[PDB]
Amino acid sequence: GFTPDAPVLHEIKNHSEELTKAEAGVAAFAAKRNNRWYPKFHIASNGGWINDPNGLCFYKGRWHVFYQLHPYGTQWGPMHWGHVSSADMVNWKREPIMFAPSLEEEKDGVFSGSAVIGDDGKLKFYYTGHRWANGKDNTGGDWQVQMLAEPDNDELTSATKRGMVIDCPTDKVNHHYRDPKVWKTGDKWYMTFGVSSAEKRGQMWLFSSDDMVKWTYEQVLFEHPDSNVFMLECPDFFPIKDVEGNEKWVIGFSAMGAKPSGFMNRNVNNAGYMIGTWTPGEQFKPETEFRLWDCGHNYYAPQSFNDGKRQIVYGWMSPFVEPIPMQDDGWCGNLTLPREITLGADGDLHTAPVAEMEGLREDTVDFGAIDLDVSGEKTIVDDAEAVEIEMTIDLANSTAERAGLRVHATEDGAYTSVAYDDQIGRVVVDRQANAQGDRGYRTAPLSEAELAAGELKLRVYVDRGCVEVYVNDGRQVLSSYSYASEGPRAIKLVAESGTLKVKSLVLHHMKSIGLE
Repeated sequence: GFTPDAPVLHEIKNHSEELTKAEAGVAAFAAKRNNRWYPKFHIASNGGWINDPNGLCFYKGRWHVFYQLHPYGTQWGPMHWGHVSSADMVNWKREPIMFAPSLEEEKDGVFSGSAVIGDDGKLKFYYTGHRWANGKDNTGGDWQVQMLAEPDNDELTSATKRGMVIDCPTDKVNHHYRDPKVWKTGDKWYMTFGVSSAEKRGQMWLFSSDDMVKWTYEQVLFEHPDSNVFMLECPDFFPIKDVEGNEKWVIGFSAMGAKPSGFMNRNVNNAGYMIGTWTPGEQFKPETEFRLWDCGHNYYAPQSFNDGKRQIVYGWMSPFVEPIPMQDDGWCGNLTLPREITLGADGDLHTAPVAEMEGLREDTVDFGAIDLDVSGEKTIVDDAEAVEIEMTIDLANSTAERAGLRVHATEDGAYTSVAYDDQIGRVVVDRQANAQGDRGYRTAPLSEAELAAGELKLRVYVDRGCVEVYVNDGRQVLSSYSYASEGPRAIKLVAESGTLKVKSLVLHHMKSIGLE
């Protein structure tokens, strides 16, 4: 039917020729690139647009990060896989572009995919081949199958495509049929990817295999209960120990179509997870509500992987709202920092930065305890191009209705605010004073216990064109693009309508990761 016994290889172009063309476009963009907002310590392409993180792994002693790539423009376009690698997750290297469309089943795009280490210790790539249903533009809908590829060498500089391993029963689905993940449980290998059902319902399908090559359809692992959610992009599924040492399973997905409600689901599409249980042979049983991975303005398509001990997740900082000013600068988009997924006593995932991220610190500047005994502001540094701020707010002895940092504070009065908000009991990333971009604000919830702790920890990363705000050791995270203006970029401590007691504020200048 739609599960061939051997990979289906249909070569239509010369892959080395198609890769050469892609290297040209990216380099032509990198030569004219404007670095006003280009990240110092985030992964972006040297030229052109990127989105979903792909093929994440730790393999043969190196960290690997692939990503959806359009080598020929700063908007979304003919999809490729870019590639960067590192030995310590601090100093990164540029690699050859990994994938360009060269097979029939992928002629219109090499879509997102994953990497997993098989039983022989050798890596395998699983990715989606994209065709237009009416081979011209989006108007006809998508036509997507699942593909297999194997690396030519331990360094992952190139891979050999083996072809389609899972076809698409087009009459039984609503076009969308993409983004695989493969893993082993017990004696069986499994694959899931996102499907729009014939009734336009977002689903995660489940396949099984004995040999990772020939697959057999099992069932629908999960269907989103919201009829507005028509598709589940970049699905995730992994086991994790709760604080009792009992195994739970986390399901994650990038949901398309949910309507906003209050503070929730405000981005065009929203990524998140639920925690629950799974016994192979049954569906996933959720035990929590849907919770966002990241509460900020620009986060989507997260992919996680396992390094043997830790589950690590990257997100794409997705710009879904016009205007997108960085698209005038020869590039578009970067990833988050990698985050370690943990589950402890509060029943929820934390996603603090991986321990390796401390290697980004060039120095440490201790500003000590700061008190603002009256409403006002205090400048911490006159110019901060790429810094990390660790600060601890005394909630119990502060009266300020809103208190935190203003970063990217330029001489035109523009800034991004990162503050606790007592009228809503949340941490807020507010871009209303941004001189460019779509502005707005995003919020991260705080539990009743967190609000009653009398103390709030913020770990704020400031890069040239974005911010990442870790709340209470990663219990919540907000990542948003911050389009700073020209001139010095101050950072200020700001207390609004009351007092602010900061127990500790410490600054680290960030090293370059070597990709700019």
